[PDB]
Amino acid sequence: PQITLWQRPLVTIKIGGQLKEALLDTGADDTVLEEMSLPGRWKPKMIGGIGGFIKVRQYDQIPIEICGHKAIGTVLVGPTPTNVIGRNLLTQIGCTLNF
Amino acid sequence: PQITLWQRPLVTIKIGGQLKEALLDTGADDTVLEEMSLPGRWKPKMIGGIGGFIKVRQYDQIPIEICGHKAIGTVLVGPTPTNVIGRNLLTQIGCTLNF
Ligand SMILES: C=CCNC(=O)[C@@H](NC(=O)[C@@](O)(CCCN(Cc1ccc(Br)cc1)NC(=O)[C@@H](NC(=O)OC)C(C)(C)C)Cc1ccccc1)C(C)(C)C
Ligand SMILES: [Cl-]
Ligand SMILES: [Cl-]
Ligand SMILES: [Cl-]
Repeated sequence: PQITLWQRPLVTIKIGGQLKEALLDTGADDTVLEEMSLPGRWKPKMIGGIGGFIKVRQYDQIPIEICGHKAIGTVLVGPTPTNVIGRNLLTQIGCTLNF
Repeated sequence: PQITLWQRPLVTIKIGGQLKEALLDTGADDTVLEEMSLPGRWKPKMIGGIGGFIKVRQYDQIPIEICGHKAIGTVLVGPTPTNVIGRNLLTQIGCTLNF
């Protein structure tokens, strides 16, 4: 699809069998989701946003569908203001910016 | 242009007679730049991201050129860790997400 930016680019994602709403965010290196349960072991990561730094849980190799497009990659879980899909997964689904 | 998301999508902007590098950020409602002088009225704003909020000055009706494309809009100025071009200006240069 082609998504214009007059509104927030919110899409439906599916992760762990559940649907959620997430923001397609070309300014984000990483994908960060609000608190949820994921399988397996996690590693620590400190990520920086416009307000400062937060600690998150890093899960690797997680299947996630984004607008119907299948991806499998690193998902960070922590106290983010919104679910954000970053470039690590935007590249998996073949996203570019065009103007 | 078509801009890949393998790397951060950084572009050159011209604003207030200055050249600066900024990140094209579909996740950002607003355009926010590191401290600089701009002419005209402003009012204070709090803006929130990962890690919480920062206080910025909001300037309206500011001319900007982004990757060669002229636009005008609101520019927020304050202690952002990095220069971000948000949707308010991305729309004006006809920037879309595509996959
Ligand atoms: C939600 C209300 C509106 N709120 C914004 O609309 C705000 N938008 C945002 O905060 C975001 O779009 C992110 C802006 C881009 N940011 C640049 C950045 C780069 C380095 C450092 Br150190 C600090 C900042 N990237 C990040 O934070 C990411 N870090 C990063 O990749 O490390 C390299 C991450 C933490 C999301 C992974 C995300 C966002 C979107 C919507 C809401 C909240 C957050 C606003 C426009 C007001 C700044
Ligand atoms: Cl990944
Ligand atoms: Cl504007
Ligand atoms: Cl349009």
